[PDB]
Amino acid sequence: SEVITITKRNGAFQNSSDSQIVTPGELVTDDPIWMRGHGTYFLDNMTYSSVAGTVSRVNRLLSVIPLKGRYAPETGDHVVGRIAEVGNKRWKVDIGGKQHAVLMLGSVNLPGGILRRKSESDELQMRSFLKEGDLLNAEVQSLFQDGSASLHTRSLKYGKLRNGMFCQVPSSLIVRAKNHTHNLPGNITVVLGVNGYIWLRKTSQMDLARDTSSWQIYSDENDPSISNNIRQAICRYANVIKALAFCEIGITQQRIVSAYEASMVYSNVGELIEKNVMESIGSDILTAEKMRG
Amino acid sequence: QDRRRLLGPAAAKPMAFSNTESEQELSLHTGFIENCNGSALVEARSLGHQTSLISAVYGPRSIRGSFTSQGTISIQLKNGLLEKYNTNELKEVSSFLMGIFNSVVNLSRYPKSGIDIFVYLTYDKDLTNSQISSLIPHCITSITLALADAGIELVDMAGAGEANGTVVSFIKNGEEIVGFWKDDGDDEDLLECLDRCKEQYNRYRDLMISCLMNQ
Amino acid sequence: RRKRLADGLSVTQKVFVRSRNGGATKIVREHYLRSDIPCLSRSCTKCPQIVVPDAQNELPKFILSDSPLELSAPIGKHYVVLDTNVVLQAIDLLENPNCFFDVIVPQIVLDEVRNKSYPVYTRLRTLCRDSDDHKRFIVFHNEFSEHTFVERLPNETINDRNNRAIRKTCQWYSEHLKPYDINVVLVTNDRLNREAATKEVESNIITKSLVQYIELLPNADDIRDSIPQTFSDFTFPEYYSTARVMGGLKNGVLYQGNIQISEYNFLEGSVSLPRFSKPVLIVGQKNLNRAFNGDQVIVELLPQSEWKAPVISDKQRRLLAKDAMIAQRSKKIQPTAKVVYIQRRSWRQYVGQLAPSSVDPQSSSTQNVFVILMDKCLPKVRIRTRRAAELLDKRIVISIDSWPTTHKYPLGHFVRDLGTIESAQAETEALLLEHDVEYRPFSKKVL
Amino acid sequence: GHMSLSVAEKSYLYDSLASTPSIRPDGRLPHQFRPIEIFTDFLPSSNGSSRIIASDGSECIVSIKSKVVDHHVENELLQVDVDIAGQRDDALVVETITSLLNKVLKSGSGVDSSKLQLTKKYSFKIFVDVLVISSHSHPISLISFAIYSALNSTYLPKLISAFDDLEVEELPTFHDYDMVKLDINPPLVFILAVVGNNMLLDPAANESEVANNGLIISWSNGKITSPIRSVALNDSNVKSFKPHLLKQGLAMVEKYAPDVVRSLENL
Amino acid sequence: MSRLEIYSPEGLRLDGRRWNELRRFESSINTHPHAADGSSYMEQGNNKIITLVKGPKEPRLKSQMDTSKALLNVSVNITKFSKFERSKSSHKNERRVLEIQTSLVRMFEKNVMLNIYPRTVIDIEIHVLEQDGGIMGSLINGITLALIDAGISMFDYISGISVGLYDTTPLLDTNSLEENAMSTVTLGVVGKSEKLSLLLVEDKIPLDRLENVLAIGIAGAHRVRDLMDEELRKHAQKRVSNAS
Amino acid sequence: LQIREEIPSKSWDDSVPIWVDTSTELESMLEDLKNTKEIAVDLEHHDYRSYYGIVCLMQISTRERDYLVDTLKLRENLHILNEVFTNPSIVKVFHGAFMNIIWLQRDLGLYVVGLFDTYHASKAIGLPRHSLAYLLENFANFKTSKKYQLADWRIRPLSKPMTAYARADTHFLLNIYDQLRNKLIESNKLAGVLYESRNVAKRR
RNA sequence: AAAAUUUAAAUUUUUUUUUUUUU
Repeated sequence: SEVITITKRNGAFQNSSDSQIVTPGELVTDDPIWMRGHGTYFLDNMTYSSVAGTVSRVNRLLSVIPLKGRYAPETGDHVVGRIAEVGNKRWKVDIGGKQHAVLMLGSVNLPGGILRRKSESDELQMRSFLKEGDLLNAEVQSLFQDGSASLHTRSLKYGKLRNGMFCQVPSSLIVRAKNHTHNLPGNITVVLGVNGYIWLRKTSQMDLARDTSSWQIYSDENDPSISNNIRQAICRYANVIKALAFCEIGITQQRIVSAYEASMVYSNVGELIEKNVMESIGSDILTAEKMRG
Repeated sequence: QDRRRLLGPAAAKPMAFSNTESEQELSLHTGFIENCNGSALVEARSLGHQTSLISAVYGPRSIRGSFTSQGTISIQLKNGLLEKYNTNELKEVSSFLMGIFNSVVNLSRYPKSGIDIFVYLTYDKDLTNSQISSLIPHCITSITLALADAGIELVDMAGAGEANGTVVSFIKNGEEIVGFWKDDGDDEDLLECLDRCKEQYNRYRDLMISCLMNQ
Repeated sequence: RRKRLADGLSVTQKVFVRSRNGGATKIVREHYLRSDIPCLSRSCTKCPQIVVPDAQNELPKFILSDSPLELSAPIGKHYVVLDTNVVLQAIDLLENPNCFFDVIVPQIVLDEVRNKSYPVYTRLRTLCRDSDDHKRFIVFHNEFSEHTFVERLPNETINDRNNRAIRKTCQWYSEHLKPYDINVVLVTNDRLNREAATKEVESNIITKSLVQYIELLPNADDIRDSIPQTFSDFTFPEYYSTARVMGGLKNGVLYQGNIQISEYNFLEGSVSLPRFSKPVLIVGQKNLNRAFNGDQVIVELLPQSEWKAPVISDKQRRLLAKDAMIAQRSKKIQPTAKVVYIQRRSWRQYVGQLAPSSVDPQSSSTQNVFVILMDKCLPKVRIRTRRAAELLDKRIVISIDSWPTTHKYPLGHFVRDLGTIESAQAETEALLLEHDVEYRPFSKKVL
Repeated sequence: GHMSLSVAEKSYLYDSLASTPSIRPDGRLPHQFRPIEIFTDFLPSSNGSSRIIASDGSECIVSIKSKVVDHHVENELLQVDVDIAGQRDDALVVETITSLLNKVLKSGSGVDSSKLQLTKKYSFKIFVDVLVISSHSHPISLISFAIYSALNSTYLPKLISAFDDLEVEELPTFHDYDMVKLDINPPLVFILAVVGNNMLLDPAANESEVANNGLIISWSNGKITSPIRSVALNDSNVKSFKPHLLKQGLAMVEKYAPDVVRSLENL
Repeated sequence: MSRLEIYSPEGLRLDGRRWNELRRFESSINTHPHAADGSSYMEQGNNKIITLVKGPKEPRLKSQMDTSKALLNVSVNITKFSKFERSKSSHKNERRVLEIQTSLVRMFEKNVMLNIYPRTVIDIEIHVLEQDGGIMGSLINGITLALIDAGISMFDYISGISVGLYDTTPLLDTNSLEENAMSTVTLGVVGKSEKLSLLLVEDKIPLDRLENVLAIGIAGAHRVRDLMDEELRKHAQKRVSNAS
Repeated sequence: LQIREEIPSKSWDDSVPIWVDTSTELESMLEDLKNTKEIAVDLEHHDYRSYYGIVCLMQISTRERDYLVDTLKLRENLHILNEVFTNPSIVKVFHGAFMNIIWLQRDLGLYVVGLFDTYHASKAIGLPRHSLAYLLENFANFKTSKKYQLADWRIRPLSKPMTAYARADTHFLLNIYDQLRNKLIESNKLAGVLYESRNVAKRR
């Protein structure tokens, strides 16, 4: 029973496992036998870090992993792109990383499939299938000489989003597993990108197909039949994402389920925004982490 | 000073002087500027206050920026001869202008095409022995006539009426409001502030359509 | 509040408002305390443990002796810590070679002098560095001192924390000087500051006044005439307030310059103003208003009723000031002025001779004497003094103390005991200084 | 604007918020605002300072410097001056918001310039000086909030001498330590938005994007007052509006306004 | 003629500092996570700076683009409330400021491993809040935070400090009162070395002091990047100890 | 529901916390608290040496006399305190009375009906600092113990300034409930204060 | 004792004059 959090603090600008933690300008060693990789520069012996990060010694390879930086694109990863631009037969699209990915013209699932073969008139319709800012499922193919990489949709499973809502997080808390599409009670589905981009939508039959028409792959349509009981259940999974994000929590699919059932204290869904209560539910799961596994 | 203009020798100064329900009225004219494709002329005179101003159309101009689905409006308010309204005072109105026409213009008819609107606050008498607020509704009327002259797809002859420091813009013969502007006045005078604005709007739109359909 | 650095070192904010040109300009500074503050003396063995070199790589000199003038117990050995006011009253008493050899200058006392007078501030700057074997002056930077620093208390003026910190300054001293039984004597003139130590409020402290200190010297007879200090026919007016003259300067109301008071007419003088051509006379004893010849003053024109032929608003006076320049072009009736404020006294040490009428032969006690000055243009000074039968056929040095309201002739005090009238050596001496000739030998910092 | 969103959302976002049991994307109650942080009194060179933190990380600081002036030779006793990071002086959203708060703080409209009055001849020129680090919103109603605290965090040096300078024309004098707080009743500003038949309070950027139209309502003195402007947020979705919905929002603001105020009127 | 006391014969400054002493020096890391991945806050005395870094990322235009390395933009924001006396006009094209905008670029052309960030943009945002003199070296120390605040590739620490000269005597860490009182020099010092990034002298300097004057600031500058380091490190410990 | 003037607690040297050392003086409170229509409450808990949780201390006070509840074996015997504490006529004045109740609900399941909140109720009317370091400063004229509150009360007997600090904190929240029982009726926020008290004692 | 086995790296232009900060 409120409107806004107004808590006051006046008279101040601000309120005010062991491994090597190294700085730029700092010597690591000068054993010549070590190899020199990322985060490392040198002068013939002098092993010099360049970031705030950790010494990684791999068996003869020394390299420095930082702690802070943008998303690192790697191949085969399941992420979410927001459409930046359209090129000659190219597209530009944000990863969230350093640069845009690229996306070839024939790199996409055609309606009607491969029976639709090539056409030069397709570049006269680039804007037909795709336009700016739109969200999709993309598959990281390979790179360039710099570290900029490209995408594609080699499945029905990859494609342009609908039927829900986007959210975004830091890329760090998303944990790696052999699977990324996840289906949650509430008839809904998270599409966790690796890069920090998160789409929710209602579980489709193709989603249901994972666990037991084709001309709708550039539509702006949704299922017209969307209950509020769908819609309000979206928001409860929505805030608990930011709860774990504010609480710096590695995402487990089960932790979300654990976040969801712990959120069943509060039916007032608007109360899922509180700095303390998100931290409280954040404190709940970490205590609940000290029982199972 | 400014190396681009002739501003005289600096130590001069301009000359100085010291002390020793009513009707509004129009005269509305189009088709008199050959640079443009839409022109409109407005005379106004009311009780101590006589005002004349020019609305100028350039469109559809090309956009060197990028793709858009639809059109884009650009509006300029510039001082004429005597009255000097403040710079930041101007663009606030220009902000308030664009919101209404974004419930007017079929931009979807005009992809990747620009709209240029030049308004010349040319000359005003205020012989009376929120001074910009008294000139708001006449702008919208002056724009609408010029935008009819370029013949652009417009949903409604929308107009604003004024009641004592208050500006309310209508459509559908007043049955909806499209643009709201309020300064100080009374409290809860809104219901009378509906009325006197509405009837001037009921006056003005009839004056407008006379200016075109009879031509 | 305050904060701490990792060197045990304190940091806080001293903040005020600059009132210059009537503006309200808030000025904030950080402030540091240190804990390496030297007590700068001979006998202590721990403040010489903390002394560190400067950028010229020097550890300075700790000069206040173990041996002061020792006095009657419960004085014993003692040092002296001063008031600004006793300095402001008795700056030349400090310059006696015969006495006061060991004085700590507190930093706030140093600042009020720098607040008050610039060339007086030179003299303490002069004396401290030119302290010698005989006489030793230090400056203790007590508000740089951590252990003597205080704050502004709630509901306080700046004057309260001044007296309290000086009291706090003395409080650390004897504590550090308990091990050698050299005491510290706080000298004041303020009766309310001579009230709070009557109950001995916190510190068992040596609160004596000037005379209450002066009455304990072995040789106090020679020096008590260097102590500074009806008599009425009418009442003289006063000088305008600060906001009045600063409010007067910009509007063209008020004027400053220099004045010449005539010898052939003691009660008449003119100024040379920047706006004005002719020397604008000031006529009348009340209109001269107890300033001396040569001083920097602030004048106001007089109305045409007081103009001479050989209102509330300043709206009138400026238009009358235009009429002055008309009357300046007349040279037939020319305006008169009067002073309303004194920009600066041109006072200094002065030498004259006494009146035989002013002295009683049979008396041995204190009495009024007037000094006939060597300056013909400047009037006599009432001097309340004992040894006048001595000094009558002798040359003297005085210094002017003040001008209160009643006194037709000012209060001043005798300073230096010179020598016999028309003796060649003494008449050599004042011929130097009243002609402004430096004569004193080259000091310890010179050689 | 700031963001570029996708069309399939834009339906669903315009769907869910135009629900008749209306649904926010974060699902607050329709009258709620979002959590913030409010800091002041941290620029000790200033007469007052202010520092406010949004939930999306929008960020501003407003400074208070004063100046003594003759209140007869100058009409505007109180000046606002705004800076947005990342933008030119010449831009639109700059100048309108800039020109707005001047109107909001006209010298006798909701401002009690008698409390600013120093003498019969002099008074206090004040400077509302604004630096926005970042925004993702139409930032305005955030910006009033820190200023409200900024005026509630402003001390002024004390008059010493008298105040009638017509005859005697004294130059006014201030004590060097004694400051007094500016007693003032500052106004507040609230951003509104109209979607379908629903009216949300504190539109977030997504909520700000999909709206048909929005409002700005001036709150002062424990009531509604002027300046009041209907205001576009985007320009791809600008629709007109029934006036009773406009009549609806006023008390919809007002019966929740002072609770936000009392939350900040809290010391 | 100054009615005040510059430097005591007793060795002291205005707050009582010695000639070889600093102000209170405070940095912070990740002050604005929601804003950019480079966000750092400086207090060096009352010199208070908000420092912001954006990148490495896509340009606004393909014209402003290279196929070899990064670009570096400097945007300085001097507020009109930065000083005691409020400045009248804005500064956003003031030729005094543009000099520094040039300056920090060439100071930081050579710490950034430019080749390993091509086709991308680095933008460095400055917000000068409270100004206390020593203003030039105040900036650079805020910069060296902000690049590490995102962990951008670099060689080294870079330190900055203005050191002033009253007649014979060096003054580490002057203030603006002392700045208008005497001759000052600022040094842009790199790491632990004796090599310089920035060297700027406005005031008139007798030649003969200058070698000694330059020999002063290094010990200050080495204590600068000293105090930056651990202060980052105690932050750096605070991550993984509570991350893990 | 009827406000009064500001009635502070008793004199600070006029009382020491007479602790309940067994079931005898634990029964001395339930006979004394069953007569007053108002009560001050406080608790202390250590979340270290137990999984189910052991509430390290508790303070229950009338208008004059304050107690120190020994809840080691009486953790299972804190079921008799609700004989006055589950009463509609007697508000139980505590500052943040959740873990003062929930730790008595984790092990003892205690009947909770009708406690008077002092922590978050101070924020709504506008007492700004909800901590017991402020209410002992502003309304009880005391000093707080912050490092000692991190320390536990598992063993008995307790330290006497440590029993003087939290009892001053018990005198704090009671005098943060003294004028809060006064000023609540004025500013039209007292109706939410009972439902928030209803929200704390109901759901578990 | 023969037989043979593997690659693929991005192209052609949108902006507003310089004062002025406490010997």
